Amino acid sequence: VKEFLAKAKEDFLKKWETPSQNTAQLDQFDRIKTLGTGSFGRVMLVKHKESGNHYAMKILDKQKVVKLKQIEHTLNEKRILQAVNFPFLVKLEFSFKDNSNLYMVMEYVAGGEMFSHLRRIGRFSEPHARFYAAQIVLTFEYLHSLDLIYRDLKPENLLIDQQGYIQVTDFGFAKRVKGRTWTLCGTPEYLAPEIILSKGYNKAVDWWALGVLIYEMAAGYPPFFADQPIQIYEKIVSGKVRFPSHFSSDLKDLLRNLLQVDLTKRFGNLKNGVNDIKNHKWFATTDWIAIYQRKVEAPFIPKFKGPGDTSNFDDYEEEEIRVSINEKCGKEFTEF
Amino acid sequence: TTYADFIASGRTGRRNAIHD
Ligand SMILES: Nc1ncnc2c1ncn2[C@@H]1O[C@H](COP(=O)(O)OP(=O)(O)OP(=O)(O)O)[C@@H](O)[C@H]1O
Ligand SMILES: [Mg+2]
Repeated sequence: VKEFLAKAKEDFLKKWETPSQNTAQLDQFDRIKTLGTGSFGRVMLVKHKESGNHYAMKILDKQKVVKLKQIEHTLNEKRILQAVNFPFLVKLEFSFKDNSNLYMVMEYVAGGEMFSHLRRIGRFSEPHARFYAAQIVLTFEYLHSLDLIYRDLKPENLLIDQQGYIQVTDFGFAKRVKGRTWTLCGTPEYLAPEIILSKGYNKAVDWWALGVLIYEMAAGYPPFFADQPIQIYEKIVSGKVRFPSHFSSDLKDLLRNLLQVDLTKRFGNLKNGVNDIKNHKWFATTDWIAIYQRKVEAPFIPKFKGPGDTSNFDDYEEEEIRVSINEKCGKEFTEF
Repeated sequence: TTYADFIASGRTGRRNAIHD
C-alpha cells in the first residue's frame, strides 16, 4: 500500500496546489427536490440539461456562512473535495458561485443515508457493520496519508450507492493539517474527549469517531447519548462505556481500543498505525484488497426505480434559493 | 432498557453539526 499511497499523494498535491474553479453555472441545471439538510446548507437533487444526468447540488448561502463563521471551513471543504480520489469518497462533479450562493455539485448517490436504513431496521449485524467499517478504515488511511482530518463521521454522512457500498459526503469540517488543531467542531455524539477538553488534537479523533460509528451501527444507538449536548459531553469525558449483550467478545475489545481516552493506547495512532485495526480479530474475515476493489458481496442493496428516484430519502419542506442583483462577500470567497 | 431510554430521548433524528 506504500507505493499506491505515494502515487495517490502526487495526484492530490497537484490539485490542492492548483484547484479547479467555475466549472458550471446555475442555469445549466433544473432544480428538483431537497434530498437533505445540514447546519450550513441544503442538498438538492438536480438534473443537468445538456447531458440529462442527475446530480446532488449542495447550496450554501454566503451570508449564513459568514454569520456562522464558517468561511475558512467552507474554503477547506471545496479545495479538499476537488483534489481527492478514492472509491468510497463522493465525487465533486462541478463547483461554482453566484451573487448570493456557493455551489458544490456531487454525483447523486441514490441509496439514501445509512442513517435512515439504520434507524428503520434497528441495528446492523456484525458482518453487516464490518462491511461498512472496513470501507471507512480504508478511507481514513487514504485521507490521513494526505494529512487530512475528516472530523464529521456519522451515519447521516455515509451514503449507500447502487452497489451497496459507502460514499462519504460533507467535508465541511475536513482540514489539511500537520500537527494539531483546536477547533471545537463536529457532532456531539461523535466528539473525542480531547476535543471537548480544548487541549488540541490530531488525526486520532477520526479513529475515536470510527469507534462511535461501529458501536452505533452494531447497537442501534450511540455509546454516549442524552437529551442535551452538554450532558453528552459529561458522559464522553467520564469515558465509561457499556456494551449490549449481543456484542461479540472481539467487537467489545476492538471498541475498547478505539473508544480509548489515552492517546498512547488508542488504535490507529500507535506505532503500527492503521494495521492495529486491520489485523484485529474482529476483522479476520475481511479481505482488504477485495473490499477496495469492490468485489465483496454487499449485504444490502437499496431498491432503485430509475434515475431521479428519491424514495430512499425523507421529504423536506422546499425553500426558494434567494438571488440578489448585488454580489455578496465577493473578496471572502475569491478562491472558491 | 438502554434502547427504550434512547428511543424516548430527543436525539433519535438526524443530528446536525455543532454551530456557534
Ligand atoms: N452526493 C449526495 N447524494 C445524495 N444525497 C446527498 C449527497 N450529499 C449530501 N446528501 C444529503 O444531504 C445531507 C446533508 O447535506 P450536507 O452534508 O451538505 O449539509 P451540512 O450543512 O454540511 O451538514 P452539518 O450539519 O454536518 O454541518 C446528507 O445527510 C444527505 O441526506
Ligand atoms: Mg451533513
